[PDB]
Amino acid sequence: SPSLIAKFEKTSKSNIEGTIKFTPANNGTVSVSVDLKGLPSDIGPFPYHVHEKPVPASKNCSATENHFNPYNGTVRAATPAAHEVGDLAGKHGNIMGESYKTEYDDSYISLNEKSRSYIGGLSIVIHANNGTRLNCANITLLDEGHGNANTTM
Repeated sequence: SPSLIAKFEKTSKSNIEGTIKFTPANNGTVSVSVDLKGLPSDIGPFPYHVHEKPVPASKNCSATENHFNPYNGTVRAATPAAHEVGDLAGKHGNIMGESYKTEYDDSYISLNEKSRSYIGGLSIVIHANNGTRLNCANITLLDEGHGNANTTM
């Protein structure tokens, strides 16, 4: 299953830029690497989630609809597995600060296209602490080249 990436860009709407990368890991989990700057810290900390629809060409973060929650889960929970699949921040911590870099494994999202919990083609939205949507990015393929006879450049 191929690696994915969400690339955040700076616009008049938001100074948030950087990447969230998804790579398949050892324990049948997905390794998530967050590298962001330009955050408006004073209205944080910043919840972030996989949302159910793509970011349209307009860059309207509202158009991504709700959290990707195919397995009906809870907002706050005792165990990470009880959180919504797309609820990255709930399981792993909100983004904090003006710059934020972190790495963790998520056991719930999937890189396998044939999987229900597949997050390819969806979106990530970063929210202010009050829920306001600040910036968003589509989750797209990282590597250019695939197949068992191919290499990637």
